[PDB]
Parts: sequence; structure tokens; C-alpha cells
Amino acid sequence: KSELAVEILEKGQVRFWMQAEKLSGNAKVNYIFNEKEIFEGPKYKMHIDRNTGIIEMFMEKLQDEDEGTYTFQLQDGKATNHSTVVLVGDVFKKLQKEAEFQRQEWIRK
Repeated sequence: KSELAVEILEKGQVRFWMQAEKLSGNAKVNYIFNEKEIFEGPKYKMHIDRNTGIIEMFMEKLQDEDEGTYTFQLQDGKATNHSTVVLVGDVFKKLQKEAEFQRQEWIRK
């Protein structure tokens, strides 16, 4: 298992992911950004692999507005895990610079 982590992918896409030990078909994840539930949509893509326990949310990019706290609220029935990455201040700027560089370099190359 691994708590919530963020990384930037080759195109500068953002990957939030954590690993549960096992997920039942009933496992559910509340994706939380600055204490607001966020949903699969124009901005986020969510995936749960119930086999691997890998829960991951993807963004295309990190806008200034994306600074904040990201939480995955995992519920498997009674079972209840939250994991949080605080992408604020310098942490956010650095991650954003990386994501912007990779997004820029993808389009450049």
C-alpha cells in the first residue's frame, strides 16, 4: 500500500495515486480538492483498479487554481481510508513548473 502521492507524467499530466491492499467491488473513492468533492469531467479523470488497489486521479495540467489539498477518501463498506497531498506554496509551484516543462516539451518534441 502507498498513501496519496502526486507525480507528473511524460506529457505533463498529473497523477495522484495511492495503493489500497485490496478493493472490493463496493470500494468507493471521494476525490477531494480543497475540501470540495471533485468528479470525473473536463478536468479530472479517476480510475480505481480493485485488483491492484491502485486508485489514481489524473489532470491534464496544473493551473494556478489547482493549488491546494488533494484527498482520496477511500470507503470499502465500513473500511475508510483518507490520504492527502498538500500541494501548496513552493511544493505546488515546483510541481507546476515540472508539469509545465513536460507539457511544453511534449508539444515541442
